[PDB]
Amino acid sequence: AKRVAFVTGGMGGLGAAISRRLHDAGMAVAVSHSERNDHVSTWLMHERDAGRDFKAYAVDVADFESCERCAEKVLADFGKVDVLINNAGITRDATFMKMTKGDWDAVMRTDLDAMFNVTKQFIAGMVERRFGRIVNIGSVNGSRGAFGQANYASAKAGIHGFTKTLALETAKRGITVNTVSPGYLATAMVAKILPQIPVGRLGRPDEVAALIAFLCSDDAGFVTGADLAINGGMHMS
Amino acid sequence: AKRVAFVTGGMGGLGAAISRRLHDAGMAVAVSHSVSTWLMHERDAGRDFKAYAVDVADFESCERCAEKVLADFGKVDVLINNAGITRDATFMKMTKGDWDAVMRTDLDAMFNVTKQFIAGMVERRFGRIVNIGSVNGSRGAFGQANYASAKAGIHGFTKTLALETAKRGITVNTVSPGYLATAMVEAVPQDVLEAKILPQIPVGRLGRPDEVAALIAFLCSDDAGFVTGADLAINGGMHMS
Amino acid sequence: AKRVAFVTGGMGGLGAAISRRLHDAGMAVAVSHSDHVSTWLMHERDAGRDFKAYAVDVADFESCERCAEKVLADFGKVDVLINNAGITRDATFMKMTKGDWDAVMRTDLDAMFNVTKQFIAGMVERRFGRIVNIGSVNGSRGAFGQANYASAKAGIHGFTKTLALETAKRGITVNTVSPGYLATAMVEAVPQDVLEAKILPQIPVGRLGRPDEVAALIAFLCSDDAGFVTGADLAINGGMHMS
Amino acid sequence: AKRVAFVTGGMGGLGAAISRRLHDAGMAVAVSHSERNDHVSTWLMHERDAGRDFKAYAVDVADFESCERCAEKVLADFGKVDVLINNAGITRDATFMKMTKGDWDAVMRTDLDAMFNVTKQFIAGMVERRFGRIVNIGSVNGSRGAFGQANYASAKAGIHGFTKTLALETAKRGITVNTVSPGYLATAMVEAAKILPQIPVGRLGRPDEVAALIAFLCSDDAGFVTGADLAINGGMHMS
Repeated sequence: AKRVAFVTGGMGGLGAAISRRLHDAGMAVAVSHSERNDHVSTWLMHERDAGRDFKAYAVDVADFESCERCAEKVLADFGKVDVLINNAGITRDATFMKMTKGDWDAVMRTDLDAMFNVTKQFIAGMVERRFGRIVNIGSVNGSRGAFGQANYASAKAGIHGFTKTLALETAKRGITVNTVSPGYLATAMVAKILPQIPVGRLGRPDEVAALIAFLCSDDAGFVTGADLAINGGMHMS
Repeated sequence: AKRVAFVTGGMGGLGAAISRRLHDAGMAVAVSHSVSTWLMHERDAGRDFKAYAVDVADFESCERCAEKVLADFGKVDVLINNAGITRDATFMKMTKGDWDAVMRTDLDAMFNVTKQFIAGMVERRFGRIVNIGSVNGSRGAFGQANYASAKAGIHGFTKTLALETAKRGITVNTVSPGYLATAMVEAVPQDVLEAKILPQIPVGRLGRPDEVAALIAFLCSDDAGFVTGADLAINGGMHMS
Repeated sequence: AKRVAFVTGGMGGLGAAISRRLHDAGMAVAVSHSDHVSTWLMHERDAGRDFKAYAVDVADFESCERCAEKVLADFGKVDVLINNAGITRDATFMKMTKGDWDAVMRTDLDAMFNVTKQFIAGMVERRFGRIVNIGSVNGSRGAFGQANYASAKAGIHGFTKTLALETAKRGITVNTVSPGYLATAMVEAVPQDVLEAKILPQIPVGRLGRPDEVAALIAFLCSDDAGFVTGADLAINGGMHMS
Repeated sequence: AKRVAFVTGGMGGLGAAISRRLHDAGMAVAVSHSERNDHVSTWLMHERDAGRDFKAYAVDVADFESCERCAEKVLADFGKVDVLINNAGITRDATFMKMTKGDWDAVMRTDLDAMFNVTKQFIAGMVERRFGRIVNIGSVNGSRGAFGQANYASAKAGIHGFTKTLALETAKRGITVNTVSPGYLATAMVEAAKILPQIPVGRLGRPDEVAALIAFLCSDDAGFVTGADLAINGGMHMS
C-alpha cells in the first residue's frame, strides 16, 4: 500500500517543493490550502502537466474543527496518512512595542496551535499501524530570535518543544517527529539579509524539500526529536 | 529611586522564593495572583509585598493590573514572568482545553504582561525581564506536549525581545529550572521520587526554589547587564546540551 | 568525473557503512586505516565493491600528508571528506591517565586538522566540497567515564562551525553528524540481556541504530541537494538526546 | 575555615577580574601565571595597595608535570583548593588554509589539555571533602565558530564536553562543573568597527561582569547549577 503524505500549506513556496519531492519519492500526496478554487485549480492543472497528480483540501489549521473536517476527506480518499508535514503558517511582523494582541494571536493560534490542531487528526492512524513520519517546519528565526517577530519566533521555538515531546511519546510506536528549521529561501513572498548568510544566497525550496524527503524515508528511523537546520550557515549552535 | 520588581505568580512556590530574594536585594516587590493570609505571613516574615489580582492569559486583565501596580510604585524595573500551569495528558488523550489553557497562561502571558511594562523600561533605559522556562521545554517531556511547547516558545520570545531592547539598557533572559522542592512536589511519597524523580538528577536531590531565586536575583542586578538572550539552566545536571 | 570520497577509519563499524553507501551512490571511495584490511577488502570484493585502502596515523600530520599524496595520485582529487576515524580510552577522570587523554585528543580531534588540511585546497580550487565530521551523542550530553572522548567529540563541532564559516563561499559545506548507540560488531558482542538492561532503556526508539542509517544521512549530506546545510550538527541518536 | 580559590591566568584582564571578585567574596585566592618575577611582584603590589593579598604561582597549564609542581606549592601554602577557575588560555589565529601544525598544537595543548593538566591536580581534594566548584572558561567563539580560529573554537567547544562529563562524574560529591562562555571583553588586550556590530548591546563586556557571574556560580547558592554553559556575551550568540 502506497505511502500517503499530507502537506499543509502544500501549495506554498516550500509546500509545493515538498509535495513534488514526496510524490517523486513515490508517495500519494495530499496538500492543504486556504485558497479559492481557481487558484487551486490552476495549480493542480500545471502540476498535472509536469507529471504530478495531487489532491487538495481546504483547511484553517488554526481551527481544530476545520482540521477535523479536512482530515475526514483526506482519510476518505487515501484511507490513511503516513507522513505529515506541518508546513502551513503565517507572519505578522511588528516590533514588540508596536505589536497588537491581534498580531500575536494570528501567529500563535495559526503557527503553533497547528501542532495540536492538525497532528491530532492523524496521530491515531500512525500509532495504530505502528508507523509514521511527522516533520514540523521550524525556522532559523526560532533559533536565533528575530527583530520584529516576537510572535513568529515564539511559535517556531514552541514548535520544537512539541517535536521533542511527541517524539518521546511515539518513539516506541514506529513514528519519528522532527523539526526542520530552514533559513531564508528563494520563495515568491521573500542587502540586510544576504550578508547574514555565509553561503551567500537564498536556499532553494527544493533543497529543503530534499532533506524532508530523506527524513520521511525508511532510512531515517533513528532520527527523532531532532532539529535539522538548513540555513546556509546563517545560524550555528 | 528604588528598584521595583513585578513577579507574576509571586506567591507560588517559585514565585514566593523569588519575591523574597528580590526584596532582600533592596527591591520593592509587587506580587501578582489569580492572598491575604500569604501577605500576613510575609509582612510577619519581615517583608512588605503588594499583591495584585490578574489573569495573565487575558491582556485586558493584565493592562488593568499594570495600572494599579504603576499607580502604586511609579515604575517597573524588574519583570519576572513566573506564572505558569500544567494540564498534563498524552498527546492522543490531550483535549483542546488542556492545550489551550496552557498556551494562554504560559506563553501568551509573555506578550500580555510584558506589553504593559516595556514602555517605561525603554524610557528609563533600564530593565530586567526574566522569563521562567523549564527543563521540560529543553529536552521535552512525556505527558506535556502543551507545556513543553509553551516553555520552549518562551525562549523564542526571550531571544527576540533581547535583540529589540539591546541598546536600551534592558536585558531579557530565560531561566530553565529542573525539579524543585515546591510544596506540590514534596507531596509525592519519598519512595516514588527516589524511584521516578531523583535518579534523573545527577546531583541526587530536588533543587530548592531559593537557589533558583538566588540565580534570578543575580540576573536582575547591574552586574548582569552583559547577560542577554541567554537560557540559564539550573537543573541539577538533569539536562546538558 | 565521478565524485571522490575519502573515509577515515573507513573499515570500522560506522566507517564501513559509510564507504558502502557512498560507493553505491556512484562515488569512487578511498578508505583509511591504521592489521586485517586484507580480509575486510576481500569481503567487500565478494559483495561486489571496489575500495582502495590506505594506511595512516590520523593523529600525525606528516602521516596524513603522505597518505593524501597517494590518494590524490590515485583518484585525481577528493570532493568528499569523512572524518570518521575515532577511538575511545575510557576511564573515570580520577583514574584517567595522560595517555588515555592524549591518545583520544590526537586521534579524535587533532585528526580534524591533520586530515582536512590535506584536501582543503583542492576543494577550494574546484569551488566544490563536502566535509562531514563524525561527532557523538556523548559529545552532546557528556558521558560517564569519557572526559577525553566527550571533550574531543564536543571539540569537533567547534571545528566544523569555523571551517563552515571560512569555506561557505567556495562551494564547500561542513557538518557534524552526531550518532547515538549503533549496532556495530563491537557493540553486538554485548549479551542481549545487558543491551536490554542498560543500553536500550536510554533509547526511546527502543533499538540500536544501524550503522547503515547513519551512513544514509551522511550520503544525503554529501549530495548536490545538501548545499544549504553547513555549520550544522545533525543528531541521529534514536531520541537518546534532544535540546 | 575560609574557602580557597585557584585562578589560572589569574593576572589577565579576565583572570585578574575574577581573582578580585573571589577575594572580595571572602575566599583566599591563589593565582597562576607564566610571567617574569618583575611583572608578578608588581601586580601583587598594586593589589596589596588595594587591600588584597594574593599568592601567585608559576605554571605551564599545557604541561602535566608543571601543573603537578605548581599544585603542591599551592596546596602546601593554602592546605586545599575548594574552587578552581580554569581561565588560562591563548590564541594563534589564522585561516584554516594558512594555520600551521604549531598554531594548532599550541592552542589545543594549552587551552583544552589544561582541563586535564590542571583539574587532575585538584579534583581528588574536592571529592574527599564533598564540596567543589570548577568553572571552565569557554568562549562565545566556542558556540558560533569564529573565522580565523579553527583551533581556538575547537578547544573552546571541546571544553564544554569536558564540563558536562565531569559534572556527571562528580555531581554526587557536592561539586558543580560549569562552563562560562563570555563574548568580547574590555581587556587591555582588545582596547588595543568589526566587533561591536556583532554585539547586540553595542559594547564590550567588562571583565568584572564575567567575574560577578563566576562569583555567583562558586557561591553556596549555585549548587543546582551544573553541567551548564552560562553565556555572557552581550547577545552576540543565542540558542
